[PDB]
Amino acid sequence: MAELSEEALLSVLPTIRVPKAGDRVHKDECAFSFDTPESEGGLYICMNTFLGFGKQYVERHFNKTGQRVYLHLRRTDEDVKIVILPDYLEIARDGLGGLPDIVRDRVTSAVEALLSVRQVSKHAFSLKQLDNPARIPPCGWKCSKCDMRENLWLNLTDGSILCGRRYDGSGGNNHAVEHYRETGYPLAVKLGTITPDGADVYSYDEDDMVLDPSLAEHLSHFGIDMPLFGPGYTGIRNLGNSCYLNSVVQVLFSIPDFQRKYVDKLEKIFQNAPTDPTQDFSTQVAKLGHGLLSGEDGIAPRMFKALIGKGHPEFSTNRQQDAQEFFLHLINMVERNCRSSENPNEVFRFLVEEKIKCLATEKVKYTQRVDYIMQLPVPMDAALNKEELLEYEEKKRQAEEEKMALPELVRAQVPFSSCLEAYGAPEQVDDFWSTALQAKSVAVKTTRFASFPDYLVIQIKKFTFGLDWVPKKLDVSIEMPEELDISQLRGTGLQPGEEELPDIESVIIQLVEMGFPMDACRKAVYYTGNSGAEAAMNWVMSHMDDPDFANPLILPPPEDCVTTIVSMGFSRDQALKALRATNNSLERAVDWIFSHIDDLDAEAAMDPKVRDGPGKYQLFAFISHMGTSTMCGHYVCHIKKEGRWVIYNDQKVCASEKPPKDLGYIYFYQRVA
Amino acid sequence: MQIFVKTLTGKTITLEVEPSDTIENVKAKIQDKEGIPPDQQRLIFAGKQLEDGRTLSDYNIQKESTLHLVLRLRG
Ligand SMILES: [Zn+2]
Repeated sequence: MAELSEEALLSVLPTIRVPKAGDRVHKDECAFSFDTPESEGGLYICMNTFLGFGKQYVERHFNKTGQRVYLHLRRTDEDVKIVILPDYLEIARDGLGGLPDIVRDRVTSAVEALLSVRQVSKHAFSLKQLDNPARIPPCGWKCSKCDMRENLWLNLTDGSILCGRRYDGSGGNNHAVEHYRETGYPLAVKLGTITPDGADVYSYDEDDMVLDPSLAEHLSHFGIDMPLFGPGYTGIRNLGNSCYLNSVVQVLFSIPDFQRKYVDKLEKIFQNAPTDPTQDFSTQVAKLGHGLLSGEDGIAPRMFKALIGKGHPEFSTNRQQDAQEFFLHLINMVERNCRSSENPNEVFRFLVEEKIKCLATEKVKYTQRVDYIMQLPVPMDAALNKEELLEYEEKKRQAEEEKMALPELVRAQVPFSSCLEAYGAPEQVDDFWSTALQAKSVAVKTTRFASFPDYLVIQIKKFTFGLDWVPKKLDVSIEMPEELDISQLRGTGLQPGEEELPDIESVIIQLVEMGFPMDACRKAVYYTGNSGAEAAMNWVMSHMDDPDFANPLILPPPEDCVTTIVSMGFSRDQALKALRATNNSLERAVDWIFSHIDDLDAEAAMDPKVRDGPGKYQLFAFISHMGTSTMCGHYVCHIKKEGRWVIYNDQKVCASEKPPKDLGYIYFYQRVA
Repeated sequence: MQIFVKTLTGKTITLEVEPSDTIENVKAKIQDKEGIPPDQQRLIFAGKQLEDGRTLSDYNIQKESTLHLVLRLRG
């Protein structure tokens, strides 16, 4: 005698919450997968938390949470039904007959709450476009008047870029329309809608979206013109300027250590996930990796992008971003979530040996630090085609002024051997305090590897400052080797024979009277050990010009915070220290302990883990920034898989035979066996 | 204390700093020496971006550390 629908429904009624205005209802995509109402099997919406789950995953929420009642959606035109677990009883929206009214009213109230031609412009042919227009860039526009960065109209008469209209509360600061009002210039185009196929053209005059057959030419006025499959060959949908994320993420998941942490171990991860898994780092990263290394038109990683960008000034927006910045951001995010567990960052991490030498005394100091990316200098003076480039720049200057077709592109051809040299070369440093000399002098700084990583990450420093401090991309050609021997670059530490650079009242009134500064005068009595006026006079005379640090004299917490830190994998004592160092600020305290633990462990030892190996590499992958601008561009990556090179351009994944390994930006070198 | 900043020339400079100095302070100390506007500075230490409103002591930046300046290639 089986359990009736009504019985089961009445029994978990209290777990039916009805959503409100300020409520996220995850109705469009599954928490654990990329399943959608459009997937066969549909989407199950927990009617308690409003979270969504595909058919293979609902059972996870059931078991973890107790929730039996789900609103099941299937789009193909949408078909909705209530389903109770574990036996999958179905009740339709109109299956509530005979139940008490107050339950019918609760159930439908909840369900309803969960489910919440252009003509040509009269002015297209008559349009006067003003002379000497500005050169409008491909991205990153702002309203010429306020600050707004979305919703901007380009007026086709004068090149002005101004924000849209307000009403409701959403929109712009009305700058664009007031500009039309003042001028009469009828047409504007919505910046960012400009594809090869058309744009959104608005007519202030006709109060309408309109067509403009001459758009190409009107935009041209402003200098605007309009295969692999299977596991490990997934494309990533553009989410609007997400190419940088796509490119990084594609390389990460080609690296076995990241595969083992987040993809091989996804079951364990899904199991250990909290109630809302959409908000869980490990889950989201795992979900992304799985969707790339199995079978799946590509994937749209909205959920991941939303989470790893949360609270970030750049990665929470939808504008164009730097690949290295994203990479380090995700790396440090992995670091935060992998303290005392499997840490895939270990594959990148290495030790830099920094050496100072006081040139005058020949005395040395060796310092040491962790890093993830080696920054490769690009010494322009090494360019092999200085003159071939100067004829190019002349021809381009000429072609711009005449508004003709630009010449075929030429880049400064810089040897890699030169970059590597520049990395290694000893470097002169001025205004250096030598504790040996006790005088400002000049040091010789050198950088070496105290450790070579399993995968070496290289950033080509292909940028510099131009005039008026505008950043210039160095559009340069550097053939990065398929084979890298970086062993000559291993640090050797302090050596025998090498000497180390050293480190660390009635008198005061009499000296300040004489004309010596109070600060020097204080340090004088202290460092002569109170031996009377004479000895202190002698000291200020030697040492008054010294920098402060050369002769220094030093002259309640919350429990919700503590537990948050300890949950990241630290002790209570460690958490307290961090907060007490960071004036009780959570974010800073977290920065504190991570940067301080390695030192705190050495006080524990008083009573950072890196993988070493040969510095002998093979090119594995590179991320390429395309364009001439610092401010706009497109990112793609090339990855060597199964012996053969592959380009991943957002949605498009193709075998490439001729990888442009000389135009890349961030390079990934895998260590040889 | 003394620290080092590698600039985008290649040139390494020294700065007089205290552990309690903010990043924007260090940024300002860079303008003072090099002329580089603080709004154009992005500083990297030990594989980590340094954010405004944090001190050098939050990152455990000690005497004679090397910080690196970088620029964005937006795309
Ligand atoms: Zn505006």
